[PDB]
Amino acid sequence: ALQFVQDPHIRFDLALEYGNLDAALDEAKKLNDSITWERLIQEALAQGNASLAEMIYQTQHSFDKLSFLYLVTGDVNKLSKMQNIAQTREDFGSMLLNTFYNNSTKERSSIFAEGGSLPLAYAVAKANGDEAAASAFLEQAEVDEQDVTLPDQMDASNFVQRPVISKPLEKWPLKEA
Amino acid sequence: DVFIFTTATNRLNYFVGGKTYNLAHYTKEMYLLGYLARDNKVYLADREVHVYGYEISLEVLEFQTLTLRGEIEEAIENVLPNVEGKDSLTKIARFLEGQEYYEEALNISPDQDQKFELALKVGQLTLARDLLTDESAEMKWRALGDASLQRFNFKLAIEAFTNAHDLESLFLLHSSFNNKEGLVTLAKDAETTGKFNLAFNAYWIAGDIQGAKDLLIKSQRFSEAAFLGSTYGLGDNEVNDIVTKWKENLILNGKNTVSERVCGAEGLPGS
Repeated sequence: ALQFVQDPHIRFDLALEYGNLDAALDEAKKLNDSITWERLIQEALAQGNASLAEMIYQTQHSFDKLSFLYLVTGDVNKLSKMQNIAQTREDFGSMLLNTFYNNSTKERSSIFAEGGSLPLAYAVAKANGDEAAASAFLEQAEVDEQDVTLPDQMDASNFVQRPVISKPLEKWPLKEA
Repeated sequence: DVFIFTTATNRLNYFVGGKTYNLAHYTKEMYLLGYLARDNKVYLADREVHVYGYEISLEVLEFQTLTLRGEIEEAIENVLPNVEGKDSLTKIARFLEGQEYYEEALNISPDQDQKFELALKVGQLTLARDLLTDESAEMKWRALGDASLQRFNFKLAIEAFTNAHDLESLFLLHSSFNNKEGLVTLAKDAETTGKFNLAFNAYWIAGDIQGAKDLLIKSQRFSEAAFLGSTYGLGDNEVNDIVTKWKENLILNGKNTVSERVCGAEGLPGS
């Protein structure tokens, strides 16, 4: 019966204490406070409710945090859409972050390209054996192709863990209690 | 060919090849008297006829005349041998730098700082490195790393950024060249520096799940550690320990009721 409690801020406080996330969101949507949303998200994460955290993240436009959640959550799919958003938004730091999570080194080399760093675009294509585009970079950069001092050793990006599960885990398992 | 002159503002300047250089400035109206090749100095005088003399380098003036005329080699082989002291050499060096002649300026300059800087400009990377020891300036090692990376010399960039302790740039290199030990070392470094995001990403690309997990735990982000753990098959025993800590933390924060509703690896759909 929080509906009748007097102050919206107090209602929010009680919802959180009773672990009532549904009521907390109602006070959150209205109170539309930056600090409030942050406390709610923190409460969602404490219960393992990634779905809610995602919800609050989208509306509050915190894409990089959205991407990180899709990562630990195994939401391979949604993780690409975050690329299209970080792209159509001019944020190289982000379109690049999603490639660290997607392990899409082909996109990453390309990102470094428009990113204004041919040397890195090259470094990626090279270590990942994409000999084709690597030269196109060298060419496009007017680089000797023989003065390119690579490190003693390289490796393609194969050390990255993969989703063991099938479907993303939207909420963590909780008892009826 | 070089016009020396006094200004209405009390300055003693000289003009050559369209350029104007300051020699000095006085607190009284000065009037140019003349130049004595013998004493190698200009002479001025105020209204009350007090004579002043300023020493100029005829060699330096001539070196400049030639350079701005498109005859620098001529200046380097004929005038430069008669230039005395490094104060004059440094002048010519900084004048040459201010003229895009980085190459030759590098050869003339006695000032080590300028040399290092000039070397980067002309791509003489090796020379530059072999010009910095434990030369504090991490800001110089970075400048060196950037220079090297610009000229596709990754091997050197990697060394520069490492000594420069520039974790952002080093991460771009080790992550591109999938150097697992570099990444893992950088992460630990990032943690020490509070660079929590960088650290996680370093551990991630390195494939160091265990490192990434512990990072999340040291930040009291237990649920997230649990997601990471189960999503990337760490194992039920493993996942359950994270859950146990997640639950203990909850109780320490007074959320006992929520603490007891949290399931272990069992409740996770098809482990």
